[PDB]
Amino acid sequence: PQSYFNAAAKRQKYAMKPGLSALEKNAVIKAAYRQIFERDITKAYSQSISYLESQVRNGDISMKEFVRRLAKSPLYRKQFFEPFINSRALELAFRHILGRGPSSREEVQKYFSIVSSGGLPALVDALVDSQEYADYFGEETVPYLRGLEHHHHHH
Repeated sequence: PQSYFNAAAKRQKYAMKPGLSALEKNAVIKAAYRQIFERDITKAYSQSISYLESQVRNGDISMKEFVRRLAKSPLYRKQFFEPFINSRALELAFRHILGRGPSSREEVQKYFSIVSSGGLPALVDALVDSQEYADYFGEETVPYLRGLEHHHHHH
């Protein structure tokens, strides 16, 4: 708070927006990994991570694609499906992408059909590319728990 004020703002929201320094962008990227994989991946987890890092640092790719790549990666595809089933992967995906679990029966069975046929990656595309969560929430906002998803398209 650069307006002469105590540290009341402890809940910070990361967003890929014009006006971010190197340290800021580093935290934004790392926070994304910490949210989707809900743990601190490092060392063994790199290379592709480092490559995605520089891409989003430049602002070359949208923060939305960064997220959809991670969730559609074999890592998430395995860790959240190998010791689970379609219905459980459904819950896990919803909780990570939308921040809300399947609430409505229609909702459950609707996306359950997607995760059963097209699979988890298809469920990812279905949830992430949702124009509702895209258009209304903004493309800059990092998807933290109870946060916002990113805007796809511009117009």
